[PDB]
Amino acid sequence: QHGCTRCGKNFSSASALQIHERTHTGEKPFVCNICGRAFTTKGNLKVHYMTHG
Amino acid sequence: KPFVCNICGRAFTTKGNLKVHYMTHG
DNA sequence: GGAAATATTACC
DNA sequence: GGTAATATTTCC
Ligand SMILES: [Zn+2]
Ligand SMILES: [Zn+2]
Ligand SMILES: [Zn+2]
Repeated sequence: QHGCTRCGKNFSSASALQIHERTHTGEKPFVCNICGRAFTTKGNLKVHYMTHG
Repeated sequence: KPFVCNICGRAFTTKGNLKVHYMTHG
């Protein structure tokens, strides 16, 4: 059980909680090199990259 | 994504994800 | 094991 | 169409 202190939600692991806490901090460490859009996750930046083609 | 919902046509990588999803139509 | 990636979902 | 978020699965 890996609960967020700011909201009640729990997460399967500590990294999952880490990823979730970015919804509170606005941390978005994954930045598209083509347009500069920032993402909380590498998976989402990855998907976003296919929109440039 | 070989697993197709015969209600809404969405494809899914595994039959588990399709099974999970088919409940949304109940 | 848990981090990381992936798949999916909820939105609009 | 493409985000934002997370559940599920994959991977060292
Ligand atoms: Zn939270
Ligand atoms: Zn971009
Ligand atoms: Zn369906």
